[PDB]
Amino acid sequence: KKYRKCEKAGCTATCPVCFASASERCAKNGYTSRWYHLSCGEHFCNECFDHYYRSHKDGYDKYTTWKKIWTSNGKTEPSPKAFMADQQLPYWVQCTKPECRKWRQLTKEIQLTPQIAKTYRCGMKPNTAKPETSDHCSLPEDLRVLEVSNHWWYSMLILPPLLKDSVAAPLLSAYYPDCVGMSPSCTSTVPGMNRYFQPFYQPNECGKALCVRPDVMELDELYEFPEYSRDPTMYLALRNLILALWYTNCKEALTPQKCIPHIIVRGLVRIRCVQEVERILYFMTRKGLINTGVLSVGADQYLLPKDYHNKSVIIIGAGPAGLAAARQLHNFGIKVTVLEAKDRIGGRVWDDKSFKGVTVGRGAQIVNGCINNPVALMCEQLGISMHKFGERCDLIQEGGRITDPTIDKRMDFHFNALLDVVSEWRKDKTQLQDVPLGEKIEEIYKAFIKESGIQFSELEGQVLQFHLSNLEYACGSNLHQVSARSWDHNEFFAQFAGDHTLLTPGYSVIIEKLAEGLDIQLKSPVQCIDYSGDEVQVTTTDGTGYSAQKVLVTVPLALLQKGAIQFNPPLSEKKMKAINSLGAGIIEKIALQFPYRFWDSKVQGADFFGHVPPSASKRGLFAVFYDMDPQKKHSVLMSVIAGEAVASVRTLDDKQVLQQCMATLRELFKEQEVPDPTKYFVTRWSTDPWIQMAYSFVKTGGSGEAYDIIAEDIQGTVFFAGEATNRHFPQTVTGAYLSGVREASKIAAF
Ligand SMILES: Cc1cc2nc3c(=O)[nH]c(=O)nc-3n(C[C@H](O)[C@H](O)[C@H](O)COP(=O)(O)OP(=O)(O)OC[C@H]3O[C@@H](n4cnc5c(N)ncnc54)[C@H](O)[C@@H]3O)c2cc1C
Ligand SMILES: [K+]
Ligand SMILES: [Zn+2]
Ligand SMILES: [Zn+2]
Ligand SMILES: [Zn+2]
Repeated sequence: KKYRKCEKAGCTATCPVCFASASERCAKNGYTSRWYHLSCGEHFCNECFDHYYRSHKDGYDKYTTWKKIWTSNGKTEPSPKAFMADQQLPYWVQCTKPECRKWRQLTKEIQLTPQIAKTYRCGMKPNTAKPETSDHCSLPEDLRVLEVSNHWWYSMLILPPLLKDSVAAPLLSAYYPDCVGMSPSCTSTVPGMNRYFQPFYQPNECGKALCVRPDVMELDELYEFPEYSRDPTMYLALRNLILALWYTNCKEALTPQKCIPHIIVRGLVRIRCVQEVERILYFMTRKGLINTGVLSVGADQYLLPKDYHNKSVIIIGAGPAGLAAARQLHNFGIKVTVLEAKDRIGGRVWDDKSFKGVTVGRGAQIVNGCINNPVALMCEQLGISMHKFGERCDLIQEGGRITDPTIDKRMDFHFNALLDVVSEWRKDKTQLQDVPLGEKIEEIYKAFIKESGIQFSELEGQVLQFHLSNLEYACGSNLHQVSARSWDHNEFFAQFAGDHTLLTPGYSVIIEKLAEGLDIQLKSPVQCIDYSGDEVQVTTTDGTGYSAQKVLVTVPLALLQKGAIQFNPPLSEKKMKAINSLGAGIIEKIALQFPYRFWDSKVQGADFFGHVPPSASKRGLFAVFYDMDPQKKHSVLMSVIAGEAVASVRTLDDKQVLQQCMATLRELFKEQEVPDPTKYFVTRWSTDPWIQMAYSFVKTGGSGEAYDIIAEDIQGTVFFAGEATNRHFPQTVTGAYLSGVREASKIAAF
């Protein structure tokens, strides 16, 4: 007949009141025949089914329009409840006066906007003006506000919230808005964003590194937010909003105050959204998914809430991983000091700046696959432009002849065919049955020649050696030390999509910015790490002590292998096994300046040219030459020494290497004259005491798991980062960077 209590058992509202006033005969406080429940604080009367029935007035027309729009654009059931929550419920804003921040209800006729939300204060009516007395900020908040903070409140919310006008929507066209936390009432009848930022997978998309499914929660997120196990849509909307905001301005720290005006949804529920967005924000900051890169955070205010646990970290080694970890922890507000052995930062990033017109890396200078790459993000932050490698790369023979591209492509096809047979071969072989990749390739080759009856020319044979020498460059070893089973172990995980680029200005630009304003001690080689006390005791070569609650080790694989730091307690037999299972690959580089760009008429502006080895024994000797000025004005070539070639250049001094390179170029350019170079460097990484390598690879008998094992923290106090520590992205500045962010994440939690 008529009731004064809600329809739902155990509902906490003693006196339901109708939030709509659609009906001529709306039961304001009194008895409807049925009180429909939206949430604990939100109810409407059976008369305000002015909307539902065909016979009833300025309801049915509005409702039916919404209903058609709802049905086609989204996949949620249309109902009067859904209508009320999408179309009718009042909005709630917080006061923007910083000292106040109180939640207030708006009168039904108001549509919330980011303009309103940025500027609202306790008092003001349908017009923006600050009131006069600032006394409205003293009034207590409507009692329903406090309830929304309890977890039982979300239990009693009959429909999940759907966000309006999410900055994330342009990026999410392929999805049903409601599947992704946004309102099917899409009125939006993205440019400017960096082409390299593609945060979201398009539906049913295969592995592309660092993409998030916008419609599914990852297990990491579930552990932290167990309440979204059944219905993740509220969580997903907020994370997606966060990602979209961060990538639309990655130059500034993303804060809750920045996020809130972009959260538009009617009802008391907006209060749970604004509370959750802050919790999600801190989670994603700690994980390094947001508020990261070369982001400098100012004096007083840091990226995570003040904790008072007095936690401190010593970080060993100031390369990319050390610096990534150091920067993150610092930004968090954790005390960090960095001990570095060398008289400079950067480790395997080292950029020569003395060549007029260019920066040439002694170490890293390329970015393989920019899409979602943090290196791309940091470039955007620093406003620097990378150069994308063109496809053209002619293979010049000794004598001057240019190898027809059809040979090139064919021998590459054959080389790959060989590698495919290896991946079939390995299918069932255990670790203990592994075989050098070099051995296996030859075997398969020798068989392939024997079965087919194919005869290759001398030149084809030589080009096949060129392609083999690239694999060796990639590994940093002659293939005879590389595992057939797990050489490309990491290619099972999603890899970095998009452009391969020359980081023209240098990785040093990113490195120096990461370091800026941190406590870095140079000329401080660590000799001993003692973690048996309440504090970690870190002792330097010349005897200086440093102490901290936690320590992070980022020293190169070559140096864990040699055990140059003494750990007490020792590292576990398991860990040593892992460490010794990986190889410390090596390449060297040479740079040459010339008085003019002698190669221009022959090379015609391509980023690089290749050098066909005259035999198997000369395989990695200046295999490739690089034009270090994509603007084609300055005169600097760069070349690499890989594989067996490294070993042969070991008895030669810098001048003798230079003479060998010159002789090599003059063969490649026989038909013409090549000038003497005027400035050069030859790189000696393998003998650089505190580095002794270029990048890790997996040796015969080894497993991609060794990276995971090296990364495992010890008693939650000794942590490991570094290139040889990142199973997904093994060799790169990128993987190094990400490993340092990974360990900071671990540390910041406890
Ligand atoms: C010639 C060359 C070319 C390369 N090409 C590329 C490329 O094009 N693109 C790419 O992404 N990567 C490239 N790499 C690999 C990349 O440089 C590294 O993988 C990356 O720098 C990872 O380094 P890291 O973070 O482990 O720290 P690192 O750079 O390896 O070094 C960490 C620091 O540890 C310090 N240290 C060691 N022992 C101690 C100790 N006991 N106490 C204190 N400090 C210590 C070292 O001095 C060093 O400063 C190249 C490397 C080389 C050498
Ligand atoms: K009516
Ligand atoms: Zn009513
Ligand atoms: Zn109720
Ligand atoms: Zn106020």
